[PDB]
Amino acid sequence: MEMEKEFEQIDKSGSWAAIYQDIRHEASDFPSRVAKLPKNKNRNRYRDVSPFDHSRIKLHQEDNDYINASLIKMEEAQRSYILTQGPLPNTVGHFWEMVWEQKSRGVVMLNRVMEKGSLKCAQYWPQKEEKEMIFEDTNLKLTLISEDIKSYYTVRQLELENLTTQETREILHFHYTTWPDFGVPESPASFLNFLFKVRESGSLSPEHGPVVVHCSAGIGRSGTFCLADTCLLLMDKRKDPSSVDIKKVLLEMRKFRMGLIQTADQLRFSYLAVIEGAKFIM
Ligand SMILES: CC1CCN(c2ccc(N)cc2Cl)CC1
Repeated sequence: MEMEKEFEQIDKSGSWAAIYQDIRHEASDFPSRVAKLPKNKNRNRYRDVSPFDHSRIKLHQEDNDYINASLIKMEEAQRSYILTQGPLPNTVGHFWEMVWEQKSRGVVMLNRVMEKGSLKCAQYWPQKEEKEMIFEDTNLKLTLISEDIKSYYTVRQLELENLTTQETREILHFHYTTWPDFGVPESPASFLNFLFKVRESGSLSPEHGPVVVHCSAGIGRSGTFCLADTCLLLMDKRKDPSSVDIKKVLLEMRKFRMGLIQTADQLRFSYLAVIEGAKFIM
């Protein structure tokens, strides 16, 4: 079926939970043996969220190459993403090592450091220009260059230096600051405006490594971001845009990381975002 009328049909029939459970039942199951090794217990934020072996990002380090991060490679859309958990106190150096080694330009953050009175991720970037951060375990230096605070999101320019080679690179940090502590946004308008700002920066383009995107576990809000982006790109590329099937795209992405889209409300919000976004594209 088309999207906007399939949407109204699920609303009127109140069957979002059944649609979402079907997706959970059909989703791929692949091994995640490296994630479950005992030496990696303190590298995982949640015991039930792990990267598959076949798609995990490997750190270029012979001691322990493990990080909780996955490469999502969308063949028809010609778009790749790295989805990862919010960094832990003991994995902030690994996080920036990954950014460096994978040649990413942009980092997309969809959570606040504290939500619901608990820490959802480490303070992994510097908050003042004159107070830079040094990660001694991976030999990197990170400096805040500029910060632009808007009503729904903040953009930061960061400088990452490989201290071993003295090479430097500019990284763009896109921070969506207004996702509610519970549920999903009432309108997709600010999320779509945010998605277009990331696009306009060049961070998603093939001339760079894959964008790094995260929330707390790296599957819910993060899944919503890449699902909406890929579906809108396919609607632009194809002769028949009504042939884009959001459920089929989500199952394809779940071949590369488990659990993408965590609730039936997030599924409904993803439909809403693609529907409204398709009108603005033209
Ligand atoms: C990193 C912290 C930074 C402050 N954030 C924040 C919260 C609410 C609004 N409106 C704006 C922002 Cl910038 C929460 C997480």
